[PDB]
Amino acid sequence: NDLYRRVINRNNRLKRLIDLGAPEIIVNNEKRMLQESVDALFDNGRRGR
Amino acid sequence: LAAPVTHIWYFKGVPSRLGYLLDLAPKDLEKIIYFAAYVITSVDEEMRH
Amino acid sequence: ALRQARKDAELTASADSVRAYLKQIGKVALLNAEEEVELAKRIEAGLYATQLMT
Amino acid sequence: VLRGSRLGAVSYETDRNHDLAPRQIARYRTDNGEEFEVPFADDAEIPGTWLCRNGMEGTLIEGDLPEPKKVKPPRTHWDMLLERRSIEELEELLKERLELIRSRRRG
Amino acid sequence: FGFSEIMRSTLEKDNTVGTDEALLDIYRKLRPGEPPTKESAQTLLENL
Repeated sequence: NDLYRRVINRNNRLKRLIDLGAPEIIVNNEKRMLQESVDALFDNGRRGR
Repeated sequence: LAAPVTHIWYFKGVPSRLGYLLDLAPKDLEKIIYFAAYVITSVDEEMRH
Repeated sequence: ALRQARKDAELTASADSVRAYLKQIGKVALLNAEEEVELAKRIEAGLYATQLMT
Repeated sequence: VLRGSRLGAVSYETDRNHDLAPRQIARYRTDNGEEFEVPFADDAEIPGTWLCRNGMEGTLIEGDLPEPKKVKPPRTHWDMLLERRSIEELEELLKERLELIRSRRRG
Repeated sequence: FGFSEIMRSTLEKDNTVGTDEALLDIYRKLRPGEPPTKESAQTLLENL
């Protein structure tokens, strides 16, 4: 539930930033965070801490 | 998802199956999918020539 | 030299997400009060301009 | 000894198949053309819109209801600007910026 | 280390002369990705 909640939290915030029209530094940081949260859901500790 | 995400099983674990299919080194693939470098998806040869 | 040692450290892996973000945001100068006033005036002018245009 | 309950009930009934209440089937359609069937009870009021299996609302397929209206955001950047400026002040700012770009490009 | 042919050989084969150059060579791999500033490179060993 914690891993699924991280995926949902970062996905909803990315939707907010895209419809807010934020700069690409913020949007790319959000996308990289979403990618790392889905990776930690599937296989935790395989890539990184 | 509001942005596409790669599966960790097909990117990371040796041998990198995504790297073998697309012919990219794993170090050059990590930089793309974790937002540290750009990749040229397409080029135009008639207009350039 | 120290130039080349700066640039070779400038393009690296940085496989930690916090460190990558901090390196990315530490590449723009700060602002002073009259510059902030100029930017705010430009924002308001452009916003009224697009409302007027639509 | 630890003893926990996932907070639900288990009933002891015989699952029959014959004497069941009547049902009617509605059909909905989302904004990308998908279609879904929902079994409502026969003595029940069919709603106009339904949240389907894509997670997007679909309108009822029978052309009866003029229901959805505007629920507009009262908070945009233009609204936040307008509550602290005036039209003449913004017009003066716009004309000053226009004169600066005329003096820059044209002069 | 005047008694050691090991130390004389590894002094000759290092191809790096100068304290500032050596501090640069250490700093380039100790904290990779950070630009080498002079005071930070000079105090990295002491504060480590």
